[PDB]
Amino acid sequence: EIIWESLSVDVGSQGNPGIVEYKGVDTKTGEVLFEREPIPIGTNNMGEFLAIVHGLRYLKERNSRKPIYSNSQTAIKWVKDKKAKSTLVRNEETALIWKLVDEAEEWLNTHTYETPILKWQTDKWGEIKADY
DNA sequence: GCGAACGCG
DNA sequence: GCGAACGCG
Ligand SMILES: CCOCCOCCOCCO
Repeated sequence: EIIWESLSVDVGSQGNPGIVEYKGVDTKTGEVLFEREPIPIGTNNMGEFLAIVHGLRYLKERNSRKPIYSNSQTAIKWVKDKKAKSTLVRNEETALIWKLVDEAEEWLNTHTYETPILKWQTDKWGEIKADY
């Protein structure tokens, strides 16, 4: 069950696809540790993907040993694969999110990390803390 | 809508 | 064995 000294992340979208953001919070406190400026077009899974990787980079900067919780099978897998498999068309209106996703892929393939990435078990625990 | 997890040849 | 037909915001 829950490791409380941990960071939780979640994505939110106005439309899917649409404007997406994300945040990370302290799983115990609910303290908002970071939040990303709105991105004009993205998907839920892209947003999540950026969120996990932001967290990874947040924690590593700080030499944290805390784990990250995510409720996304997909984003978790993409992170473990160091490869994002989004179906989102690449055009003028999606270049920003795709630049962001590629760079985070790049980061994952050019760096190591200690952080355990753990499934937030929603049926048992409720809404992950980082939900909007 | 996003992406992962039965029937054919 | 291969390809078509859940959890979360
Ligand atoms: C300026 C406060 O430091 C925040 C550290 O987080 C850095 C995250 O880097 C961007 C990851 O995509």
